[PDB]
Amino acid sequence: KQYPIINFTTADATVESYTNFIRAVRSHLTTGADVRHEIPVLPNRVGLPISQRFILVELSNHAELSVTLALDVTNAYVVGCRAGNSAYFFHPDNQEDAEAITHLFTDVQNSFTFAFGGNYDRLEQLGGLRENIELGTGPLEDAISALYYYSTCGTQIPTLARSFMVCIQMISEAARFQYIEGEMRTRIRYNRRSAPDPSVITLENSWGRLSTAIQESNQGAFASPIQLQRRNGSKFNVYDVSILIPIIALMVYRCAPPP
Amino acid sequence: ADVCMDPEPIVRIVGRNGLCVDVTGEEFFDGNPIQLWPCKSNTDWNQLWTLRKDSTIRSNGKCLTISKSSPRQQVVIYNCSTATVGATRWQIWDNRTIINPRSGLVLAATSGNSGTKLTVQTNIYAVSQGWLPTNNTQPFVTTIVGLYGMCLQANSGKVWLEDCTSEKAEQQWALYADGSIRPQQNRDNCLTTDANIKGTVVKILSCGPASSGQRWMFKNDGTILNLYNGLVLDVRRSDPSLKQIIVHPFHGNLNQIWLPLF
Ligand SMILES: OC[C@H]1O[C@@H](O)[C@H](O)[C@@H](O)[C@H]1O
Ligand SMILES: OC[C@H]1O[C@@H](O)[C@H](O)[C@@H](O)[C@H]1O
Ligand SMILES: OC[C@H]1O[C@@H](O)[C@H](O)[C@@H](O)[C@H]1O
Ligand SMILES: OC[C@H]1O[C@@H](O)[C@H](O)[C@@H](O)[C@H]1O
Ligand SMILES: OC[C@H]1O[C@@H](O)[C@H](O)[C@@H](O)[C@H]1O
Ligand SMILES: OC[C@H]1O[C@@H](O)[C@H](O)[C@@H](O)[C@H]1O
Repeated sequence: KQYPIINFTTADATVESYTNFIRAVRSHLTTGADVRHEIPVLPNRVGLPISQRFILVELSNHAELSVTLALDVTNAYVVGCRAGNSAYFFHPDNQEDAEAITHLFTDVQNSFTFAFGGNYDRLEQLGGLRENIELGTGPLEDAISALYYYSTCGTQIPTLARSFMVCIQMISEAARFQYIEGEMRTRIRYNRRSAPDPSVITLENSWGRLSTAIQESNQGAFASPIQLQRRNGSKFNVYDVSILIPIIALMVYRCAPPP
Repeated sequence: ADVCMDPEPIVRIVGRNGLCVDVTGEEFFDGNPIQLWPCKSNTDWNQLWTLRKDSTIRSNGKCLTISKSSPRQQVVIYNCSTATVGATRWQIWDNRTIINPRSGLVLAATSGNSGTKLTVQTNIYAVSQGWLPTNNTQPFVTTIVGLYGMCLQANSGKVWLEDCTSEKAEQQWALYADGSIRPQQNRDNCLTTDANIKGTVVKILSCGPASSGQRWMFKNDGTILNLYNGLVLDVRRSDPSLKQIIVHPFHGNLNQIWLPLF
């Protein structure tokens, strides 16, 4: 009755340990084997057995600490986190998920869920703009610590928020986009922590639109343009999937393929 | 299972040298040859194709069709019901290949010049047979980052891996709809592999040929593949000090992993 756990540590982490981690994560969010336009599609929420609704990422760091983020196979997002003998979840957006998250860290007594949800809108209200939150092995190392000591008044909410967003971006959004993973690799590569640039943020923001445009394509052709931005902020249109195949790695199920 | 939808988008079709799939002289008489014409920015219908859910690529009710005319293998506009159905049905591939299933032949442009009439050829994934159904007729400019977060750089006909620099135009790459990867510095040249065997060191050569060793495909696994020979770009010996990128059987290691950081 235990979900699968992918392991990763910021302790002497390398572009390889990270790369393997992200691929291992994707590996477990795609067993479903439903690809479209060479891009894998996440399991369909609707009718998905609770038993295979989540996967766990155990995160360790230099300070020999470990937290376990819970991710929804449905969208690769962190729904909750377990810090040792504590376990907190985000506030679900519906009765449906609300029920599911209560299957996560059950043997944990001090498990509870906040009043706020885990979407950036909220998390940015609590902790600030993604565009101002540094990413890299450094932040993730500390984000893990914070998460760990939240239950012991070691972590402020705005800080808990931030700790979450960096994990989400460095993990969920990396799993979703090989472009973001790529971006992390460079940071890790050079031990240079930094904030997400326009291109990264806009991508996270467009994941839903993209998953759709792409799945409702005629032949890789979009019904309407998806707008994106270059690292310099400038926006551009994308009427074709080809350009995205190497960018996005996961898509949320949006409709059944035509038989 | 609530099926998706076929939006039948209205797009241009960019190909060789980034010219558009154009209906010559805007004449829509059964048989008027489809050509390659510099892309329009206005709304003229001779350069706008609707990808109807019947596999046809209509432009003003008229079908992109394969002309049964004399030498043959010619592509022309033609009444969609008048024409042999099979010659109006196509499949746009992610590989950037537009193929007529019936014949198994693929849309091609034997010349980079404007006015070149379209013809259907046998698929050999050459640049000249690669297309893109986008209303975006410009080359996607970007830098191509590989190993150690280093950038692909071009100097003359040589291309190696250097540390990325904000300025540096040598690290700017224009990704043409035709599947070519061209150095911003000279869009007349191509990222070329003058051989289809392992270890073949990749160079920057004239695009004139629009060969199979000049068309590339950025795969979902971060590799830049050559549809023809099946090899992928690869920083030989995972050593950027060798100043050599080569084609090599795909293994997936970070030395074969690239990212179009735009
Ligand atoms: O069953 C597979 C799992 O086994 C665990 O023991 C290991 O810590 C995990 O990373 C994962 O490999
Ligand atoms: O509805 C008309 C419009 O349809 C769009 O699909 C096309 O890209 C536009 O240029 C314009 O023709
Ligand atoms: O001479 C050929 C050209 O004639 C123009 O009238 C037409 O708009 C162009 O797309 C091209 O077909
Ligand atoms: O689109 C015009 C054409 O439509 C066809 O259906 C008809 O058979 C043809 O003679 C011609 O009129
Ligand atoms: O689009 C106009 C054409 O439509 C066809 O169906 C008809 O057979 C033709 O004679 C002509 O009227
Ligand atoms: O059906 C097999 C074919 O499917 C196409 O979509 C693909 O572009 C081709 O390279 C070939 O693999």
